[PDB]
Amino acid sequence: AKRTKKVGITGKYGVRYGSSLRRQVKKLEIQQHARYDCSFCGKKTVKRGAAGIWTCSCCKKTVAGGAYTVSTAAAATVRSTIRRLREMVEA
Amino acid sequence: SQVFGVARIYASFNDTFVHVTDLSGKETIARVTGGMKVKADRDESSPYAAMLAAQDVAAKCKEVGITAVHVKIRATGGTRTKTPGPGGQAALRALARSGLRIGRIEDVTPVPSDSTRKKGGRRGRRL
Amino acid sequence: SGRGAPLAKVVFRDPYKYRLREEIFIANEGVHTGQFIYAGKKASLNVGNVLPLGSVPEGTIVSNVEEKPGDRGALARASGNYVIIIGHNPDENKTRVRLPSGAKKVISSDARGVIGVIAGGGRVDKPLLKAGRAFHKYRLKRNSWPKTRGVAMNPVDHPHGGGNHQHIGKASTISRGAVSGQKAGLIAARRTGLLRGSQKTQ
Amino acid sequence: VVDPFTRKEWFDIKAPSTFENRNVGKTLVNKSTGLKSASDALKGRVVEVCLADLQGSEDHSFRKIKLRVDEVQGKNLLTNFHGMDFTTDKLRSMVRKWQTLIEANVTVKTSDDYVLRIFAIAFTRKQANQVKRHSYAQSSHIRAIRKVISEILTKEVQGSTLAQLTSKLIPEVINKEIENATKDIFPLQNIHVRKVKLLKQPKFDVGALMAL
Amino acid sequence: MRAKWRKKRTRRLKRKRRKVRARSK
Amino acid sequence: PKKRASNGRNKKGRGHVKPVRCVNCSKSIPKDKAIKRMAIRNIVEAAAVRDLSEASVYPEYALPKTYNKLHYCVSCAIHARIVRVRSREDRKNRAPP
Amino acid sequence: SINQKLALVIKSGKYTLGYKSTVKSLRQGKSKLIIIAANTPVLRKSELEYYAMLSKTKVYYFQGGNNELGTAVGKLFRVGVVSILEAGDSDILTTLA
RNA sequence: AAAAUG
RNA sequence: GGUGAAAUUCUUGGAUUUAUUGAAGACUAACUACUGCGAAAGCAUUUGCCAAGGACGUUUUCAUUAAUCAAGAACGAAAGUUAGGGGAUCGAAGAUGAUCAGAUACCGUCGUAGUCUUAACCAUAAACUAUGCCGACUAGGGAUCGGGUGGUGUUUUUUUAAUGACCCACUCGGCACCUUACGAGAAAUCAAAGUCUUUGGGUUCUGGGGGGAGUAUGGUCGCAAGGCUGAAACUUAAAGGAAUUG
Ligand SMILES: [K+]
Ligand SMILES: [K+]
Ligand SMILES: [K+]
Ligand SMILES: [K+]
Ligand SMILES: [Mg+2]
Ligand SMILES: [Mg+2]
Ligand SMILES: [Mg+2]
Ligand SMILES: [Mg+2]
Ligand SMILES: [Mg+2]
Ligand SMILES: [Mg+2]
Ligand SMILES: [Mg+2]
Ligand SMILES: [Mg+2]
Ligand SMILES: [Mg+2]
Ligand SMILES: [Mg+2]
Ligand SMILES: [Mg+2]
Ligand SMILES: [Mg+2]
Ligand SMILES: [Mg+2]
Ligand SMILES: [Mg+2]
Ligand SMILES: [Mg+2]
Ligand SMILES: [Mg+2]
Ligand SMILES: [Mg+2]
Ligand SMILES: [Mg+2]
Ligand SMILES: [Mg+2]
Ligand SMILES: [Mg+2]
Ligand SMILES: [Zn+2]
Ligand SMILES: [Zn+2]
Repeated sequence: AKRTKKVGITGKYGVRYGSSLRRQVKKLEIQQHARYDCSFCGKKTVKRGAAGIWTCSCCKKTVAGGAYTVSTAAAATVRSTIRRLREMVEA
Repeated sequence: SQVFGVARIYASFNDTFVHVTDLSGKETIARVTGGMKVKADRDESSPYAAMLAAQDVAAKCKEVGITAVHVKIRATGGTRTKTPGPGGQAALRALARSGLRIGRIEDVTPVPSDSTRKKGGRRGRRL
Repeated sequence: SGRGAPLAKVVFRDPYKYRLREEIFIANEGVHTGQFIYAGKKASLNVGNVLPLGSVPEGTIVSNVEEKPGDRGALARASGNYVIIIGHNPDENKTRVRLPSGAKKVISSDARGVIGVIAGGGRVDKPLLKAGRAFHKYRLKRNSWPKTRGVAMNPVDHPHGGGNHQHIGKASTISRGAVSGQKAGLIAARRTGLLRGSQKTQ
Repeated sequence: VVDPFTRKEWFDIKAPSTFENRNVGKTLVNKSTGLKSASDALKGRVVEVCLADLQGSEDHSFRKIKLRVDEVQGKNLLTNFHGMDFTTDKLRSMVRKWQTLIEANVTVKTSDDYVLRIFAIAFTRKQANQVKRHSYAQSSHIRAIRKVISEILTKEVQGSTLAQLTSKLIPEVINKEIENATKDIFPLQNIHVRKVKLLKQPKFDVGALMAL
Repeated sequence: MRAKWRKKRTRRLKRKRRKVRARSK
Repeated sequence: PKKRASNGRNKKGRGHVKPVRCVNCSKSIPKDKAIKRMAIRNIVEAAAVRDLSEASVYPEYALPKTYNKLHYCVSCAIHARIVRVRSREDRKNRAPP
Repeated sequence: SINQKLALVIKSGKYTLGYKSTVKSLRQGKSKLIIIAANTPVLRKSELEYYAMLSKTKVYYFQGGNNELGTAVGKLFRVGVVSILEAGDSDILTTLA
């Protein structure tokens, strides 16, 4: 049975700290506790260690990332523009 | 055989600038305006004020050594009117007959590629 | 501990002695273990590589940027932060860069930086939600928490102390020429109140 | 109580080594002083003069030419090509309703070092026997024409220096080459290289400048 | 009055009614 | 009732048309609805063509023209008489004068 | 495309899935072509390339990862490398390069 | 430019 | 500078104006149309990539798989909300100058939120063609967009031809238009709003005099603003539509 209507992971906090803060925390807690796809072994086995560290349980490869996501949108944009600048410089 | 400047008539509404410069435009010669020639605060853009300003500008240009002018006439442009004010043609005629020779008349009104949303609100000036 | 950004232990070979030298870089986002990091003038424009500022094109995103060449990294070191290469002046060789604070700085073109953005971004988007979490955050940084308000003190303890109501009493904007013991509040404030409009004037 | 024209001197603008006419006119500047050099006040001035005046022919009444002063050589300002632009009246006259306007622009480097942006324009036209009153292109014709013009401009630059590019622009041969390469797509009446914009200059090369 | 401003006045009055009903319990 | 058979605009098969600003008062009006007039006026008519020709350094100069597409809102066009109120039958006439 | 040929081979021909069976087929010389996923570890890819060089076996580099290669060969599990033993009635062995 | 009420 | 006229404002610390540059964000002029695409809202610089779509052509394929749809879903202008970024312009609020009898309005000068973007909410517009969708048939005509077919066709070169553009004829699909309406309608007008007292092709939704009132209450959705659903008491002989003459 669905145990909570909307709080989900933030049901641990009970009625404290305010609903808006609880939702803000819930989004990032789900993000940080989700399993992610490994770009090296292709499995959905990447989990966070401390903030910014994302380790695959399989293949034991760990990558630097966001505090609560494996890849921030800013880092993805940075990677894309670095690829663009590198390709332009080489050609 | 002539010494060429640039006329640079900025004929807005509410004013007319007759601003003769060198060929580069960095050095200016006898910038005169309609508000310099009238003292009524509403005839600053008038053809008579523009004619007086152009006559003074051409007199000082002939005293400096400028004999001919390439003409560049503009409206306010940007997003405001795009139509030359009532004084531009009068200033150009006064420059034409003040002894100055005329060359390469062009309209240099700044025209956007649909930039810089126009002032006034979506319902415009309601008079 | 005490750092939002994770660190990367990058092992290099000593060019002058047979041994390994471990270096502690600030991990850039995308850097992984087993990755080859290239550091030098001829290193390629790849994330995690250490390049001189002059060798990267306009718009490049770098991190751990040297203020002076050889200082081994001063700018854009906190998690999620980066420096933007916004121009070069090859004569009197210098690089114009945008710092995380929005300042524009001219740096020597020989100063090095790490390609990419510092890992651990988005950290401050999560509410701490708890005095306990703030406690554990500052337990590994310094004894700066919790903070008693100076207005809650006695006059002996703070310029804001005292009064039959808790109130500042005089303007909290304090001159830059004030002395120690006076610089409490908004030191050398150019303005006060809620920021409305656009910052970074010309 | 100054009359700043007593402290001013006149210089002659010698634009080309190639246009038709060395003399374009005069410009005045303050006399060189202790802490203010007239040669420094000059050497950055741009003069926009008509290609009709540069060539002696009124068939170049449009296509204003920008000339940037590079050196002051004994009361003579030697300039060089700085850009070309059509006149506003010519552009507005060319742009008409009931036809397709095709614009292309490329950023190309000349053979030696000059970075320029070339803006070419063209307009669709009716055939001699056409009954239809608008003669619009199908935007695939537009894409193909734009690609052809881009290739033409990028290969006409990158094979010549700035001087030879100016000498190619003056007779408008690029317009004819665009017409020849696009006539099998759409008739394309009013082909023009409407603008050349200088983006980045090489190292000075006073020797290269000294061709006039 | 104008229909739009009548609707706006009704919305303001509805907000007032909601506020007083909330203050009561 | 419906005054104009199609509408007081020209929009069928579109739904939305981007607006333009009136040259006179800057009111927002959809481009298909705005009254558009082209001005091809000579750079110098000014009762002055001969004066400028005499002052000109070039023989047969052929002074240029200013081209301006004016967009008027309905109220401004009617007030400035670019367009006039027509009879019920005359409204159904799209031929220019 | 490569996917239709691969599906035809799976449907009609003979194949082995996985690194160990691929290497065994290479060393017995009954592999006609090996398809290596884009995300295969570089050391394993190099070893497969060396085996295929020794056995004169063609190597095709699948643009997708192991998930994509498994999907292409029609399996619900990741496949890092495929080995074609017999093409069946499929032109994969000749419609390459 | 200003012009409300019956 | 601005206006009808002014003043607020800036200005010999050089304003406005001129030239050369740089930065920023927004926008995408002219071309631009009784033109195109999209379910609608909407969509207008180039190029690349990604999937998608209508129409046409088809002596391909399946064979009734379809039409419309309570409940249920997806999208849904602008404004507004939340949190970052950005914040050039314009600009609810606000401040000011004027006008005025008053003018916290129109007009002038600034200017916050907003305008832009990302991640989410909101779910409303005169969201309009105030015209549900599918199907059939009933006038005359010329244009135009996309595809196709044909020609003793015109022009372009590549060497035979050919596509490309154009012309002529036809055709399918589309945005529309003009004339007349046998027909319809209260009329305005309508090729559908026709094929309706000679009333039945299929189907969904909505209305039942004007107010009270989209109000109260309850429910539900929403962070909120609000959205959806939604009375009754009471009151009233008119309100309303189109057209005619003044
Ligand atoms: K004035
Ligand atoms: K405190
Ligand atoms: K105190
Ligand atoms: K703003
Ligand atoms: Mg009016
Ligand atoms: Mg009034
Ligand atoms: Mg605190
Ligand atoms: Mg105390
Ligand atoms: Mg004290
Ligand atoms: Mg004090
Ligand atoms: Mg006390
Ligand atoms: Mg009416
Ligand atoms: Mg609409
Ligand atoms: Mg009465
Ligand atoms: Mg004034
Ligand atoms: Mg079109
Ligand atoms: Mg455009
Ligand atoms: Mg429903
Ligand atoms: Mg919106
Ligand atoms: Mg303003
Ligand atoms: Mg509604
Ligand atoms: Mg409706
Ligand atoms: Mg009723
Ligand atoms: Mg009526
Ligand atoms: Zn892994
Ligand atoms: Zn208007």
